[PDB]
Amino acid sequence: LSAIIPRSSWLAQKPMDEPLPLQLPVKYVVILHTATESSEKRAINVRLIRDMQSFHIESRGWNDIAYNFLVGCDGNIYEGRGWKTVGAHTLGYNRISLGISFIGCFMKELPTADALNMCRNLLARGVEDGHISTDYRLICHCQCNSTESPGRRLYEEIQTWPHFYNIEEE
Ligand SMILES: CC(=O)N[C@H]1[C@H](O[C@H]2[C@H](O[C@H](C)C(=O)N[C@@H](C)C(=O)N[C@H](CCC(=O)N[C@@H](CCC[C@@H](N)C(=O)O)C(=O)N[C@H](C)C(=O)O)C(=O)O)[C@@H](NC(C)=O)[C@@H]3OC[C@H]2O3)O[C@H](CO)[C@@H](O)[C@@H]1O
Repeated sequence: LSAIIPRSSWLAQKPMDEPLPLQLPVKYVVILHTATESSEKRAINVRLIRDMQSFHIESRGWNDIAYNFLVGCDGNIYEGRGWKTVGAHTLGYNRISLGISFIGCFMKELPTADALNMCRNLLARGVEDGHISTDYRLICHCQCNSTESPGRRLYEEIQTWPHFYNIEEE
């Protein structure tokens, strides 16, 4: 958990209104992407995250950056709203999941191996610390709402991960 880059490291602004507590442990984990450029340099990812918080607060009218966590192609996990806060990333699932978004656009390409592995470590970390249910269901954004997110190629990768839940075939 110390490997997680905190909000203060990307100069986050404090939420406009009191955030909503998320009832833990979460039953679902949604994987998304930002549909932005990707970068292997921490300085660039930090720029993207801070500009995204503004996009979400000022361009979208939301309370804070939408995701609970972000994964950069530099292999880092960045704190979004965190482990205990209801996100604004997946309509119909915000109150019962953690939203993890990969920084980039993965319609054809895949995030770096390190980014993919750190994301898996983040999931194990959450289960191990009790934030994520032991029998949690891992799902993708596109399975919940009409959207390319987290990108076709990344979606194909995720469905090969343990805990992947096929909402349609069930
Ligand atoms: C390549 C691609 O992914 N394109 C998609 C495109 O991707 C967008 C892209 O979207 C990415 C994939 C993304 O992460 N989108 C999420 C945040 C999104 O828009 N999610 C909404 C739900 C948002 C949400 O939960 N909002 C809360 C906001 C609540 C406000 C306040 N209470 C707060 O807590 O902040 C809400 O309404 N919650 C209520 C109360 C509830 O859950 O009951 C959804 O499921 O479609 C945006 N990038 C960023 C960083 O925001 C950007 O703007 C357009 C494009 O680039 O989205 C459109 C749909 O809008 C899709 O059709 C496209 O296929």
